[PDB]
Amino acid sequence: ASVQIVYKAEFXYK
Amino acid sequence: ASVQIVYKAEFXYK
Repeated sequence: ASVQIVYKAEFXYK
Repeated sequence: ASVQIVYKAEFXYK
């Protein structure tokens, strides 16, 4: 598990 | 359709 960051615009650990 | 970029570490239009 680790930090996840997404860009979709939308822009955010699992 | 939108550009999608993910960072989780590794880093990639739908």
